[PDB]
Amino acid sequence: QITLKESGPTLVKPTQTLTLTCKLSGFSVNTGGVGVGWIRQPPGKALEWLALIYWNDDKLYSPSLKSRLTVTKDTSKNQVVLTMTNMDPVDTATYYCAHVLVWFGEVLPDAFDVWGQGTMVTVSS
Amino acid sequence: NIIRGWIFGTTLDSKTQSLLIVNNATNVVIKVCEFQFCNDPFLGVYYHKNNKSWMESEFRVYSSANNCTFEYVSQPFLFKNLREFVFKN
Amino acid sequence: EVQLVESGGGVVQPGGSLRLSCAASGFTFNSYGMHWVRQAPGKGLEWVAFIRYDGGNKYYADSVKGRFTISRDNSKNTLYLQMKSLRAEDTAVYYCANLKDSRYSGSYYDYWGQGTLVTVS
Amino acid sequence: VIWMTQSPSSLSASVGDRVTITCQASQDIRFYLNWYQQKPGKAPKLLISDASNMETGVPSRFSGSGSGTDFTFTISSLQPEDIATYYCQQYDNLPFTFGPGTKVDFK
Amino acid sequence: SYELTQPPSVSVSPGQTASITCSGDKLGETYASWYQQKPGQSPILVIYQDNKRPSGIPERFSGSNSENTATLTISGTQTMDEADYYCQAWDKTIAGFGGGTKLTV
Ligand SMILES: *[C@@H]1O[C@H](CO)[C@@H](O)[C@H](O)[C@H]1NC(C)=O
Ligand SMILES: *[C@@H]1O[C@H](CO)[C@@H](O)[C@H](O)[C@H]1NC(C)=O
Ligand SMILES: *[C@@H]1O[C@H](CO)[C@@H](O)[C@H](O)[C@H]1NC(C)=O
Repeated sequence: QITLKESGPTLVKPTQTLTLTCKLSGFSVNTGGVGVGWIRQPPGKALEWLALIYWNDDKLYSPSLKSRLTVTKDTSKNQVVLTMTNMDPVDTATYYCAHVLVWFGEVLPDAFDVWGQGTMVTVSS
Repeated sequence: NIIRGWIFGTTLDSKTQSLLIVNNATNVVIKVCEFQFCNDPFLGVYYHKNNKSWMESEFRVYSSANNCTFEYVSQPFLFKNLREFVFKN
Repeated sequence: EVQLVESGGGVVQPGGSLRLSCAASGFTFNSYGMHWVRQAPGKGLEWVAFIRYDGGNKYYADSVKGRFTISRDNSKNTLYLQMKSLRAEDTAVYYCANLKDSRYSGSYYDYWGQGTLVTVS
Repeated sequence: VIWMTQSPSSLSASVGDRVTITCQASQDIRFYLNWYQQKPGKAPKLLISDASNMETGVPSRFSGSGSGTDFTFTISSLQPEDIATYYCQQYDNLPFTFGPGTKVDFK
Repeated sequence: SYELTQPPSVSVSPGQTASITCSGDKLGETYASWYQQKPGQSPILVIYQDNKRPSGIPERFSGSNSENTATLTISGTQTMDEADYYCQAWDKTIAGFGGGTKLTV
């Protein structure tokens, strides 16, 4: 079955860079039609989309956070990595990874059919 | 990009080996098997809210693919666009 | 839709000659090979000759080999049979056909013409 | 030259009866056999190719089977319209040949 | 992000059908999807492409998209369905999420 899991630091200070890793299984990251995205959710708040990467190395970012977001992938270890730079206290949230459904004819995202478990990240001195 | 592939053979049924060449969304697949082909073989695709985009639905070329002897996979083979091919044996 | 029309039949004497033809229409004649088959009254079918789509190779039954020649014209969509040194035994109805054949003709369909009667007396 | 024979030479049957025709090849022709149906004054019509491959438009009451040298043709429920002579043709090797044919009459 | 508007909550009795809607500017021009979430957990996809269920999702779930409004419906709502449901839609490949609706059963 298709599964994804998040890992990484649960506490960083203000003005620091955070790296979160998504481990996947049940599929290869090099398979056509495959994609992975990242979403965060502050305490008691709604989901906010960050970024995604496709099997063809194409990428999309949320314009509100793009300036501080980078997404890459490891084609040998079957992993996807999210980086968020220069974090502020307001960036405290649970961070999630998920698989991305996408249309083939013209690049266009659809829905997240498989989600991970989420990892809680605190930003504090 | 409606034309996706070709079938080659003699009886074109499960009695003998036949050659099936099909392109999909990201690759090209060539197989040789004792295929039992559909009465009218085709690929099923569906479209997005906007007609400009489409996604894979179902594969409806054959009902079975037993006793395979050959398989090969690579990248897709595919004003207006003119594509030309020559097939020899 | 698909038509095959034999003609050129008639009554000739032994030792003479006769040329048959078959007009084709409604299909890509120049893509298919063709067969001649003949049938005497009250008798079964006798295969005569086969010619490839390009008019390249030619095949004959032993009963006609050396006497009959099969040919075709892909510009006029017409099949021909040139018969020399005719005998009484050649009396039969001659058909042109596109025979369904997974090995040789490559045709996925089977069509027969009306047939033309040839008599040798 | 591959020779074809058939059995019986003729048979008669009533409406609803099951009718079978047997063909045999002097040589192994795999499944490369055509079944033709002919009535007086008309050209032969193909009902089955490659031994057991039913042609489009042929009623479900018709079937074929067999392999190698031994082939068969069956009518599961004979109709008044099924009174005809059937022929076997082999096309494994050129020159092609036809069998003597089997006649089905009305009882 | 693409704007999506949802009610803060819906309340039904067990055995009744619940309905959660979401409005926007371009919903009639794009496919919507819905997710179910409970506190401390990641969201699960329950509806995609307006009215399709993912495998494993209870037959109770259904939905639609018309008049620039997306709908999630739970027929014969069970106490197990007491969860926060979110709407998602895309505009020019940019994601948008609604505020989520808390369903009380
Ligand atoms: C296309 O074909 C390749 C090669 O067999 C296969 O790995 C892939 O899953 C198929 N489907 C898509 C969407 O690429
Ligand atoms: C899609 O095709 C339909 C006709 O089937 C047409 O009415 C509609 O306007 C088209 N939409 C686009 C974006 O082309
Ligand atoms: C084809 O596969 C079947 C099993 O599905 C096997 O029994 C049969 O012997 C195979 N035929 C050949 C020629 O290997």
